Amino acid sequence: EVRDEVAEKCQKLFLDFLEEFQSSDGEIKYLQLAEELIRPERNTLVVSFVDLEQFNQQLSTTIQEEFYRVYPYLCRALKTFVKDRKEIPLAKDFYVAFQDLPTRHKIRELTSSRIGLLTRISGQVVRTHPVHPELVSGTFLCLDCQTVIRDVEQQFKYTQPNICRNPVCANRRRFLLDTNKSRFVDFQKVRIQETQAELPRGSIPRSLEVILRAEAVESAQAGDKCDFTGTLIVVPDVLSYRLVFLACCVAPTNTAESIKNQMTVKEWEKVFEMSQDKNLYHNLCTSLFPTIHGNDEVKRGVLLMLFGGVPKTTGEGTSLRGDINVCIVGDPSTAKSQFLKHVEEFSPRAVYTSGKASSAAGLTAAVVRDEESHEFVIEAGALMLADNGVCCIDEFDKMDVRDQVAIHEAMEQQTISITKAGVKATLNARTSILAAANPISGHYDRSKSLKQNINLSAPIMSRFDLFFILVDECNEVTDYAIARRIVDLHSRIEESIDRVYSLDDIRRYLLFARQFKPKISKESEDFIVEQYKHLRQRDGKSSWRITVRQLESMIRLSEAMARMHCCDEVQPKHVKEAFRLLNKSIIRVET
Amino acid sequence: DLKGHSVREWVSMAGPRLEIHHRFKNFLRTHVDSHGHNVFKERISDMCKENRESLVVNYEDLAAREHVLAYFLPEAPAELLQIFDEAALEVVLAMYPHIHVRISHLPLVEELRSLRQLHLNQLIRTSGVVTSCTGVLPQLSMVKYNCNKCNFVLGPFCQSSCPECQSAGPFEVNMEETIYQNYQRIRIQESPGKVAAGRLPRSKDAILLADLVDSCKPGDEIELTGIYHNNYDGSGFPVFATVILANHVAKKDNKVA
Amino acid sequence: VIWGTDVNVAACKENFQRFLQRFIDPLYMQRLGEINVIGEPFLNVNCEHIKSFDKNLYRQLISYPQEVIPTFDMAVNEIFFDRYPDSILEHQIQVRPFNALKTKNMRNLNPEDIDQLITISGMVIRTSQLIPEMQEAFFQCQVCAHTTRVEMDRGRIAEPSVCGRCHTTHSMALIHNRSLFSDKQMIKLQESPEDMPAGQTPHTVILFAHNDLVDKVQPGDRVNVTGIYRAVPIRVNPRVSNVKSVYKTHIDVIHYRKT
Ligand SMILES: Nc1ncnc2c1ncn2[C@@H]1O[C@H](COP(=O)(O)OP(=O)(O)OP(=O)(O)O)[C@@H](O)[C@H]1O
Ligand SMILES: [Mg+2]
Ligand SMILES: [Zn+2]
Ligand SMILES: [Zn+2]
Ligand SMILES: [Zn+2]
Repeated sequence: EVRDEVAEKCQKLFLDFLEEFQSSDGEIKYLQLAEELIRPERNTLVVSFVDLEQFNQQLSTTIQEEFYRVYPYLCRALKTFVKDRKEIPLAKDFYVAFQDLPTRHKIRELTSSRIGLLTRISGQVVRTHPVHPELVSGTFLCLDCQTVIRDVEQQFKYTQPNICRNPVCANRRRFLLDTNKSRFVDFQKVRIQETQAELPRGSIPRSLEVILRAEAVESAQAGDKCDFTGTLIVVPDVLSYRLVFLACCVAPTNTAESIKNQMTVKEWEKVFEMSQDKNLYHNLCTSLFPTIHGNDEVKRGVLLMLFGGVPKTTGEGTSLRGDINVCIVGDPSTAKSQFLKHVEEFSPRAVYTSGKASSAAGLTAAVVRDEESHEFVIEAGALMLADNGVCCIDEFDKMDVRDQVAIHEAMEQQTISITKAGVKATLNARTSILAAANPISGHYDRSKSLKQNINLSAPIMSRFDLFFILVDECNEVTDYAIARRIVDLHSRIEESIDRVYSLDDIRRYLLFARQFKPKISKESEDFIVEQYKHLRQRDGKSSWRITVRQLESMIRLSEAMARMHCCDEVQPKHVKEAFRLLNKSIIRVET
Repeated sequence: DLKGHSVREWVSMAGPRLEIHHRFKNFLRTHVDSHGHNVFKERISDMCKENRESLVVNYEDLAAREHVLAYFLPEAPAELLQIFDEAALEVVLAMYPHIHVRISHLPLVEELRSLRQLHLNQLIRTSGVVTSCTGVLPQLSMVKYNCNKCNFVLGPFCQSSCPECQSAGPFEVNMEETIYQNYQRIRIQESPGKVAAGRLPRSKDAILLADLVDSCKPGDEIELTGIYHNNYDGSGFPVFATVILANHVAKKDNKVA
Repeated sequence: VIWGTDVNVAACKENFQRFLQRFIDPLYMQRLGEINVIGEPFLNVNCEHIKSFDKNLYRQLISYPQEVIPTFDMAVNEIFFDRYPDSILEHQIQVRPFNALKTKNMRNLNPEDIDQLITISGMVIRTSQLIPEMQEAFFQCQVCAHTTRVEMDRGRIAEPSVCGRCHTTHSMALIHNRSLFSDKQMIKLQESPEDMPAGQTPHTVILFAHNDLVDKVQPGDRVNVTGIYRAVPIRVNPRVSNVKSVYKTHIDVIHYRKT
């Protein structure tokens, strides 16, 4: 029988914000959001933090400070706001989902001081637990006096009633639970970690467990990067405590016009120059690969892989790949790891790893019992971490059979559906893959077919867009030049590189170029058709034959080379160069 | 009578409870139907032919004649169901010296995606496809242990170092409960073709008892009515899993009708 | 002076504040300006500078680190309120002295150094998640919802066992989120191995970074840590108030010197 006047005041002003504040048009937007919220499977009401700050800056600041304290009142005010407005079902739970908070903290910044107060954060999911109903308002009854101890809220643990509702009786130990009357809500535990950008080099990220409820339960998935609004809270555990961030709302982690406007004038001028820059193709490869001699076709193909073609979803709902898959087979040494390392070093979203990696994830999503809870959890592997990114996998020859089939499923589908021990889930992974392998017996037998040269299954061969063969040539000139490049790098400790375009400028151009979706000119369409006629007419003998899969790579490559110049339509120049790369990539059996 | 403040609270009142029980007891003989056959009396004889202790009741008959009882039935699933079970047992013992009642012909059929917390702890009907089954498990029992030398009770321990003081004594059972004293668990998913595009098919678990022991086979399509309600599960404190206490199960012949 | 110490609050403050301004390799005023620019509210100080400047103050510092450090902060903040007298800081400056008495024979450590600052070279082995430790526990009566607080109840928490409004039986239960917490990171660190003459049994110690200086050392890092040696009793049982005659010991870190 005690009322928090701050909470009463916050509830009233928040209810006033619901029922008076309005859009630029002058209509109560939140009435419309509530109007849409009346549907089934709709209980979380979105709210803009900046809007209620404008309505009452004190209300927003007080809510920010005492978010956990005031949040039940917000739901109650939402219930009053929504119940009378329409024929909402009399009692279904309702929640308030916040957003528009500028105070985005790193995981390093979380402290006991930040308990209860609202905050926004961003990180990468690691493992996702199954959904589980959790009691919120426990309904109990002492066995002796049989008075219903109603609505004992449990602080995230089996908190029985302290004492009987009957003052006369003090059984204190035999409160039986009412299953139906106790209020429940579904919670899902998820692990997140610091994103690589915020993460200092060589520093272990601050792993964090979070709780997901209402529409947030399935909002994010395993291995994805997302931004979360909510607050940190202690949780007692076996006076011990541990921290968990309850996120009311979950959002993903971050158009050409918006980028170009947001892009500064100097960045715009440079990118504008870069788009105008002819021969950016070779110039970018040289800048991207300073400590490399020769093998520029590999540098060419990787750059196209960095850009990638436009994905397409058919009217039947069938997704068509936008990115691509490229593999390298090379003799011992020969810079394949160096190629992958440079790609990983330059590119965010580019993750390095090895096929020898003995992790239980196996580079991909995995279902594993919790080390403590013993429940199975969908733990994301590095491939899922590279969603909409790149994976620089090493030892691709030396993969495992389990990873091999799962990877084959992934590249075939662009997604992985994982099911075991009753638990089931699916995850999107549109990730360019850079396979690094060595020939069987170490050295590449050009006289033998590629199937003989590598252990990879034919489906792996089919689903890879390109294959580059590196061989230790006895030609001293290349050997001398490589030594010259290496020794100059070592002697000229820095400054040996020749970056005609800075890596940030390179990355900025790729980002802006990625905003474009080049289309196929009917000229280019017949040109592409004409190219495949030559390839079909060529008919290898090639180490591998020529199916429609080759054409699919060709069009995706042409889209990437259309993306190279940021042109909204494809031209024959892109097609012929794409044909040049792939046709040169076809290594004939040298027997 | 009716029109209380909450249906669950109103049926909990003894006055309306026995009123409804007598009214249903009246309904257990007066419902001769348009055929005029004393339909309940037929089923009592049929059940007592083999002592099947499981009656099939149409929600239409309750809604048409009693109306108020049927309307409170989804709002008061357990209470009215036991009112039906106790009433039927009295008629069986009177005519043929426990009897269970199964409600059928529920007007609204739902999908696994469709059901939500709004329907929690309520009887509802749906059609799905059985994905797997198990045996008729013996019993689920929850045990709570009064601490040895402290005023504490350890939490439920499902069966089929006190956190306050860390007393190493064996502890004494403060309270114990048994639920599902003989029970088979199955799983049912959304039927093929009813999938919501690329979404994985939903899945739910149905717990069946002697009312519906082994009423199906895995991989079959069935129309099931049961209490979508929360309950414990076999696993600090044991987790609360939402299940469907199967009240009435109906098959889908040929899988396409 | 405060009892049991040769410590005067004002005189030690002026001596410390004199050391801040007057010094020869004045750097403390320069990094103060850097702190005024950056806003990092800490002032890491080589204690040997204080030894060279004032051996007695250094001796006074070692004898009474806990007693003397708040005066040192008070001296520094007033200096910050003198130079750049107006500014904005989420909290005023602090001081984390270090490199005072290299008693790096960790395997040779006596109870005479209890509650006296010491610096030691070693390699951190294990760590843990930050422990949110209560400092004020919010409470509220179960019956009538009468809120209340209990603030820093000597480590343990004193159960009210009676309400304040209705004054019923034991009904004031703690409220976790409404309570006040502070961060506390536990770290276990091994003696530096090359510094051990015999090394027949390498020595190991515990550390506690309180409310700050948390996660600044990853496991396996060889660092020089400087902090207050501490010893505390251990209850024979949590239920009973009896305690052991022996005393498990730990360090409350004041400064980390990466190495
Ligand atoms: N064609 C080349 N041009 C320039 N440098 C080269 C070339 N081939 C190899 N190198 C140099 O070889 C050095 C050693 O090669 P590296 O360790 O990267 O091989 P790798 O591709 O990982 O080999 P493998 O996987 O077959 O064991 C690299 O630093 C790279 O500078
Ligand atoms: Mg290598
Ligand atoms: Zn009682
Ligand atoms: Zn105990
Ligand atoms: Zn009270």
